[PDB]
Amino acid sequence: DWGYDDKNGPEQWSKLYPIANGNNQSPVDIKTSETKHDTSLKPISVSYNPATAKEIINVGHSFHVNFEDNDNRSVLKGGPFSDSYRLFQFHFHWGSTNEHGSEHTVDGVKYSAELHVAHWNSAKYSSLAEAASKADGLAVIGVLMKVGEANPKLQKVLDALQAIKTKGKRAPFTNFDPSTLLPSSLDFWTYPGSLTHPPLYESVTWIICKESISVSSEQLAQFRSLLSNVEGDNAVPMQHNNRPTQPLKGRTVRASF
Amino acid sequence: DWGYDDKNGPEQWSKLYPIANGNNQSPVDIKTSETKHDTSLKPISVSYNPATAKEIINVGHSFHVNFEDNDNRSVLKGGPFSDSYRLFQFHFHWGSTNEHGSEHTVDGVKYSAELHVAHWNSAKYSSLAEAASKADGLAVIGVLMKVGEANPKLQKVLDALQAIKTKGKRAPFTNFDPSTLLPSSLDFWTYPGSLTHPPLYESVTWIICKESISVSSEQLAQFRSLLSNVEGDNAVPMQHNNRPTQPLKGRTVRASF
Ligand SMILES: [O][B]1([O])O[C][C]C2=[C][C]=C([N]C(=S)[N][C]C3=[C][C]=[C][C]=[C]3)[C]=C21
Ligand SMILES: [O][B]1([O])O[C][C]C2=[C][C]=C([N]C(=S)[N][C]C3=[C][C]=[C][C]=[C]3)[C]=C21
Ligand SMILES: [Zn+2]
Ligand SMILES: [Zn+2]
Repeated sequence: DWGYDDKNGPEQWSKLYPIANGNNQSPVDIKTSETKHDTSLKPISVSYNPATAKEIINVGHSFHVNFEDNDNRSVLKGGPFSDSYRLFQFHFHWGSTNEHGSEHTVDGVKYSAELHVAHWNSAKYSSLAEAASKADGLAVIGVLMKVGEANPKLQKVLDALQAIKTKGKRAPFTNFDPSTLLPSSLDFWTYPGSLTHPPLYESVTWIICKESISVSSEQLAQFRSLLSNVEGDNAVPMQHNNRPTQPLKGRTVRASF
Repeated sequence: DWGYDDKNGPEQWSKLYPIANGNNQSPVDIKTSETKHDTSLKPISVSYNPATAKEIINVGHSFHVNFEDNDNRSVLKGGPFSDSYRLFQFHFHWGSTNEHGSEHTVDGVKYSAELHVAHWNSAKYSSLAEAASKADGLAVIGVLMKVGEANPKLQKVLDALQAIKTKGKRAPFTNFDPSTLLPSSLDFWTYPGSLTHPPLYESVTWIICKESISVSSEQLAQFRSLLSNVEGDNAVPMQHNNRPTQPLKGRTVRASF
């Protein structure tokens, strides 16, 4: 139905998902000379319980690490939020080559990949399903991933991918605290935005970290060696899944710093 | 340089390696109706000592498993041979899809991949460096691989690929008997031929197995997820390394069966 090829990719998504041309679409270019430093922004607080880590899935366009979200063992607080948000998933976006692959850009600079750590508002809603399409329903941390030194913090994730090479495969994925993937400093930009693929809900408060994390060209090759086809079919490696930046349409990107 | 691209591939090899146009070039199409039964052909005897297994290396166009060749712990004889031939290497050839990856063809049928188990004449010569260019220097078993069920005999080889992802990377590879990769029956065809890539020496007596072995689509994808680039550079996956069949130029393909 949708993907990242010319026939089915980001420039055609509006045919099934009209919000694709909406006014709070993500990702965006962060122009640093136009960010408002906001004094009321408190530090970001993550407290993740590695026990909430549940499984790793191949979803054909990407792979997902999902978390038990039945209670408040793993939460994000602070920043612009009064509410606690419940960890439910992390995943990555990458590009065909190392020169692009991030979704978010900073001063028009494209990075090699992007981590998304996704949370839902359990103070206001009782489920992800209820939260997912509310303006205040999702909190997502974006981390820009800069091609360089191999990132050993990625290691448990990349070692698990051999178990889920083809679309539909899943394996348990336990005892993992995704805060171990976050940069050293949680200084951040925040703007009201969307999911970066279908269903593209304008439900996301973004926390884009100013600090990047490393990844080697060979760790990126591991992502791209993952297959979009089902077991038995001809291999179609997942070459890219990064959406181009979208118009800010008058939104303000606030800095914590 | 040489490779398998439109730039440096099999159709321009003759520029740097003029023997590419020779009269004993490999691979060839084996036409079952034209093969001659030779009553002098003995059964092929392989006995390989798993302790000769030394190392696995990414050589850019392929990966090689190399064996200690200082004695005759690991030998080929029988078939058309008066001499004993010392195991030194096995490796594979594959194609960009699963339909076309073998080098030899049988009645024009292309298989998905091909195993080469390479030996040098330790009766007439004292090293590989020496034997490599002698008409009677090399003996190579070629097994055709047919896409189908996962081949569990490939498991140790495929498990080792994660340690040699980029060109020049090598790792220990020990305690392996590659006769485990051969089909049950060692009924064969034999013809005089060449190395199937540069330096393309007409030094090879081929033993082409009548029986194929299996390989899965996902095992072939693991071959193709090896990188031809050096560490640090942008990932270039190894998509194919099979040479087109060459003119038979009046050679007789003998059958053991
Ligand atoms: O990169 B992204 O698109 O946008 C950024 C945040 C994000 C978070 C999670 C996910 N993962 C899934 S399964 N998305 C589907 C979904 C999510 C919620 C409700 C219905 C449906 C994707 C994204
Ligand atoms: O498929 B093939 O080309 O041709 C078929 C047999 C074969 C055997 C070994 C190898 N592997 C190497 S390292 N080849 C290089 C070489 C150079 C000089 C002397 C020896 C060997 C390759 C082949
Ligand atoms: Zn995402
Ligand atoms: Zn070969």
